[PDB]
Amino acid sequence: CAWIPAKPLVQGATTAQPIPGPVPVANGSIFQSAQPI
Amino acid sequence: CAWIPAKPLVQGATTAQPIPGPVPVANGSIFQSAQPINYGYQPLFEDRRPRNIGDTLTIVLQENVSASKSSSANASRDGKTSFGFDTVPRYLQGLFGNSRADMEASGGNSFNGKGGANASNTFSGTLTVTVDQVLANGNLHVVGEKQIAINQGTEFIRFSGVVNPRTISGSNSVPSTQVADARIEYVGNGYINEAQNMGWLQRFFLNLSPM
Amino acid sequence: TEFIRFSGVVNPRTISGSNSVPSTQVADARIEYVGNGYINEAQNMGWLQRFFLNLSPM
Amino acid sequence: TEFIRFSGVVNPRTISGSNSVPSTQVADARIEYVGNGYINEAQNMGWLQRFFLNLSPM
Amino acid sequence: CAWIPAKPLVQGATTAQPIPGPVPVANGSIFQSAQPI
Repeated sequence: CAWIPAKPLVQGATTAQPIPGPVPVANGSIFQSAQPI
Repeated sequence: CAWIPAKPLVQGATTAQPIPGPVPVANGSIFQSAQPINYGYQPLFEDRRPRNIGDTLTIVLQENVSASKSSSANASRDGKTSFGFDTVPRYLQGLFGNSRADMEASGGNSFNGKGGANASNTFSGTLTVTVDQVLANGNLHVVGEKQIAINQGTEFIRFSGVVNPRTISGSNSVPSTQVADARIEYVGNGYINEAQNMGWLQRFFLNLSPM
Repeated sequence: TEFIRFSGVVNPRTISGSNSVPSTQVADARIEYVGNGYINEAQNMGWLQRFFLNLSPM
Repeated sequence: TEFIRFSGVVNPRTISGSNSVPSTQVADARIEYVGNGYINEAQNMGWLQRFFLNLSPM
Repeated sequence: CAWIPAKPLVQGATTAQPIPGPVPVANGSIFQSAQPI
């Protein structure tokens, strides 16, 4: 009865790969902000 | 049964060979930096919070729920009646003589019902989760899993929810009661878990037996 | 279900600063405290007992 | 499942600074506290007992 | 008897997706207020 396939409570992926960030613009500044929310 | 090939919990290689470093450029400087990984604007006095997808956040699981209810009702009613003309006078022996009115009756009714229920649950632990979605209002959807294999089994602690960034403390930690859609799971496998499942026949009699 | 009913005549000068008046300052005080359900039905004498209470010689 | 229902008429000047008023300051107070499920079904008299409570002589 | 389908007490959805906010107007101000209630 413990061998019956079951759906977990937290479905899906339990990890997220950090997304690489945008390439800085060529404006002469060190501060570069990604697409602001 | 212990000779059956099995896949470990931490699959893959458990070691990494340091990669040799780039050959320094011939610019007349001692400081030489390998291909730099840029991470974007990082604040200096703002607390270390998860901001993007992939950032990690510590959840202090502390759940303590205890609900209860109880009720009762009762009723009772007792009655006795009696009349005895032990010595009937002669002028009244036609109305009360020969026990024509002598009576004795009794009655009783009782009822006592009661009921109640109670539920409780507790959880205490610490789990690091990862932000896998940033919502329109800035709230972070977080998911996480910890797997521990001790001796003869495997335990999985999974967590999921929505965390408001302003609830995260200075140590990048938030109690589990501040997560909106908290999904907390603590399961295991192996014969230790198989020993806590009711037998199919017992689990059928629990549902289909009359009493 | 329990019903608490009240009726009467209140003189305004007896009402305190908290808009309250004791029930002994109401002229035609009609106070009722009744209930229904089997709890109330258990406190009514049986018809035969209630008849013997009135018609039995002693 | 338990249901707690309330109804009545509240005078605004009785409401405290914390937006709260005791239930004894509500004019037509209708307070109900009921439940369902087998816990409630266990507190109802059996139909035959509820009939003998009303129709038995004593 | 526990397998009988039942309607929960809190029916409906138990979550709300934050709605994306209006696009700021081009008036030269940083303060932008959505349709005020």
